[PDB]
Amino acid sequence: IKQGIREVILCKDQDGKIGLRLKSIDNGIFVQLVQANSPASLVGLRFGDQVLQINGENCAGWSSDKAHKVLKQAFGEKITMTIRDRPFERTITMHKDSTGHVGFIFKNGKITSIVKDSSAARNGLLTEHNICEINGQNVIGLKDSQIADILSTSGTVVTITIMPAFIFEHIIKRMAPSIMKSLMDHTIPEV
Ligand SMILES: CN(C)S(=O)(=O)N1CCOCC1
Repeated sequence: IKQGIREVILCKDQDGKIGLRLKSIDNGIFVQLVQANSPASLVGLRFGDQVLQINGENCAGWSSDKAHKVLKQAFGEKITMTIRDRPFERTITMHKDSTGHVGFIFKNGKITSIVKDSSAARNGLLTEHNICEINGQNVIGLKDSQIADILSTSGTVVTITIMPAFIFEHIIKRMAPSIMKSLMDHTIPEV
């Protein structure tokens, strides 16, 4: 999680889409969805990113509706955004033991127990936290089985990016569970 603000320059695709849904939280605007193969994914926007400015207008106080309207009404040859990097999230680094375990249990992407004497206990992993990313890959809307698969196939170093469940549950409200599964960019980014 970068400790600062960054500018991204965006470009509506042939269909006038950028591949983004935005959400009002605590009078800010946050990324709810980044669509696979979109302008939003190619510039590196991420779930949980805060949008500070669009085209140098401040977002503070906007409804989700107004942010979506502003995006639509933009002469989008070049859209600038000022982004604060996933402010509600933290990254934890853990090491599999020789049985291949980092040492927790999750349900619906939510960590529910930490196993004593584990890398997850040693690194202070918390329960009541949703898994946003593993090893730089967005996992939101994957089945629990597919998240366990990704951990299985990871090298011994496992990076997990987590969010307080209450904040997570507030961000994904009014987004159907199959849009998250179908359309949320789960890919490794392109270079
Ligand atoms: C209970 N399931 C959906 S599971 O067996 O597929 N499971 C494996 C262990 O981590 C959590 C997910």
